[PDB]
Amino acid sequence: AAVCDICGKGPGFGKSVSHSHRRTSRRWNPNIQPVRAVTRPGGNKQRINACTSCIKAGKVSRA
Amino acid sequence: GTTPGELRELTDDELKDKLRESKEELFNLRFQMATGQLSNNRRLRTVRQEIARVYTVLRERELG
Amino acid sequence: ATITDPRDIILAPVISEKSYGLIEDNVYTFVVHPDSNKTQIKIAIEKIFDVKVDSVNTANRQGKRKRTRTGFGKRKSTKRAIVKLAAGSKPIDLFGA
RNA sequence: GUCAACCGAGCGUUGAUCCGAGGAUGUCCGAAUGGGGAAACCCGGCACGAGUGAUGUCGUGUCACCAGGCGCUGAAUAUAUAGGCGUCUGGGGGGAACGCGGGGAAGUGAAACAUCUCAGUACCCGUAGGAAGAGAAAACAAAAUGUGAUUCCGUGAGUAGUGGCGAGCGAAAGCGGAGGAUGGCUAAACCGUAUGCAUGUGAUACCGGGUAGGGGUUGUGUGUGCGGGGUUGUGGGACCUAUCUUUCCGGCUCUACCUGGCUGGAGGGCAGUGAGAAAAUGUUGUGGUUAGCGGAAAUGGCUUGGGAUGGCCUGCCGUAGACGGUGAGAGCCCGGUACGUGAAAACCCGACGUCUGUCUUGAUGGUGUUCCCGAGUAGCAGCGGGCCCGUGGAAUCUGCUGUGAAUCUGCCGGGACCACCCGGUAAGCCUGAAUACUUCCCAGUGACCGAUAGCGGAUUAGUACCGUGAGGGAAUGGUGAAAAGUACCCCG
RNA sequence: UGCAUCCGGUGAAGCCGCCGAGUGAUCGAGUGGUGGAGGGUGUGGGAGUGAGAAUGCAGGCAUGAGUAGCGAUUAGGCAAGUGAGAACCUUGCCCGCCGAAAGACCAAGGGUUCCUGGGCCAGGCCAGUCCGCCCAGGGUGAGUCGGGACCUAAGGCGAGGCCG
RNA sequence: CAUAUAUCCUGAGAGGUGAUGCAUAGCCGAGUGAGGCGAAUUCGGUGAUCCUAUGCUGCCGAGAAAAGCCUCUAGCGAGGAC
Repeated sequence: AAVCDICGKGPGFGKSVSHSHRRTSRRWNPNIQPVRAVTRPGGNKQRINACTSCIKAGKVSRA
Repeated sequence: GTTPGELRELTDDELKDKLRESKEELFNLRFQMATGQLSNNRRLRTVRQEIARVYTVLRERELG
Repeated sequence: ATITDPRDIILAPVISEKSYGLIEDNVYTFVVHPDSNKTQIKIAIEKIFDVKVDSVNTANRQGKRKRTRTGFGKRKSTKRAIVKLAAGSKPIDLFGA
């Protein structure tokens, strides 16, 4: 739920900064949604994980 | 024993026959040391090298 | 090419007080290749001496560990096959007593 | 072969032992891969052989998983997909350092400590290479008519700055050098063609003119693939349209005929294992590496001595007086050195050709407009990273979540921002030399150690030994010139 | 260690003495003995350059000291032998101890300790002719026993796979 | 149709066989010890924590799996079974 099967997005790593400026490690996870990909318009759906960026760009077809 | 030059003209059958011939001698030699009645130690060395010579000649003809 | 020969299996006889006693009852004991099996020697010995073999018994011997100055050396392990000839009983003269 | 000899046996001028190069054999474990397993030991299938009166038995092959091609097959289910088969090519593991991209502490300093430092260090992960990374301006610069890809050294500079402005941290511009390739190729707009999905007023439409024939270069669309076309910042390029124009032939530009283009086949250049395409093939080079060989001159005299290489005195070589050895300090005794010579074969560098590709069906310079110039990208916003810069007025670079443009009077940079000016032309990709390293191999060097030193290891060395395991981990060199290592007798 | 000089198998360094010397660290190219192969001096250069102590490290050796101990709750004795050597070895005859063991057979564990011949500087808490010690040779025989080739439990590994 | 000590299965043990063999108390010379011969072997008493017994009888705390053996067809079959 952090690596897209199409674009290979990865979770960015960073430091959460508090009011007292205490740096604590954390990650920025991609918005990766479960999608039923229809590779061929015939209509056999396969289950994959695709980032919300790839859905918007139309890289996966839900037919 | 036998120089490779003369071994490189026997047909395949003669080499194989010579090969089982020598293994008779090697087996006989091995029993004589265990009994203890054989004096010429180096006879073992010549026989073992003789077998290797025949194998090499046979192996060359399979590819060379 | 590789040519097999039953004389590969049988290395040499073993000479000892026990072994000579067994010969009197027509039982010969050899030192064989460590990876042979009772059926293989029985076939091999029949082919070599052209005699009828009744049964074969084999045992594994662990080499003695002899102390030396440089270190603790260990001799070679071996397998012994104690083969009993059948009633036809052609004495093996090549054994050389 | 050796510690390391003693016995028994043999080889060698018909060339042994030795040294170099290429082959053959290479049990079993190990990524271990037929199945299994407590690594080096148990059990097999299939085919071909060998062997018994036949089962038993023995050899030679072959049988793991995954990925990618390729051919057959296509479940529930109809198209078809998953999946199943058969077959070809690949992976998997190891390695001392150096590279690149990720993850990332604490002791410690701050005379406490959380921001900060230690430090993007130690360690971990994924990955190559002989080097890697970076690289051909959406760059610096500051009005100079300047530089002109990257990388790596020296300066700039412990400065400008940054910092509980505490401890500390710390650039760049410019200038001087190393290397030379300021190198290359694409995508778009247009054409031609092959298609796949549609459709067709299925006709007056598809080709430049004219003559005519025709009803499909489908009439029209579109997407994909492939050949031309183009690679640019004084914007460039497509279309359009004027001037000159360095081989022959053929078929196409719906068709045949006179005019403009497309493509094939023969002269001529131009390049090639390269970044600019790739696989080979010969010939050659006293070119190189992997064994070696030659190589001058004192048995000199006298004295000390067990021994001369010591002392004294005579010669001699020297392109050789480097270094070792030989009974004590040796250029002339030995191995060698100076200086020459040596390759059957294998490998490596070149070079000349077969061979491969490209230009010639082509170029040169001119005029005024429409189309193109890399999209979920740039920009903006929220939360972070990192830059001298700790969020600050915070530019440039970058990650995640939203929002989300233009195609040249366009877009981005010139430290918030705005206007003017200047530079450049992002969202495509390759690129040697300068540079870092040494597991290993060859030749050397030391105002380095000389046995409690130097490697932990001059000797059984990661051995003995300790621990269940990760792991910890020692001590021991010297007779003499030669073994001539005390025959024989006496006490025991 | 640069450079310049002198000594040395007719005997250097090192070590042990005698006789002396300097205001100190120290000196002796003054000399005897041991020794067997390198040393001294002048002037420069560079130091892993001076230990009495860190409950400092490694090796050797003292004091305690010929002292404590010699590892149960059973117990030995005599005759003979071998032997250079005998309380401890062998043989015989007595005595005693265990006898749900201190007897007999295994699994795990060990790995040649088992038997024969030989040895008595090392070890045995003494000596030892003996030995679980040292050396050489020998020994382990399965269709039916405990296992594999037959089967599963807990559990481990795990084609594809899901998750990360 | 059956309640039979009917029938069948299981099964300690007694009995025969294995056994004219083996072995033993002892007897001989012989001596490291080799060798030879070798008698009687009935009745009871006691008696198990072992066998019948994975049984039987009670109880609640409700007491491994698979191969194996048997059977059934599906399926192979002109040879096959004893």
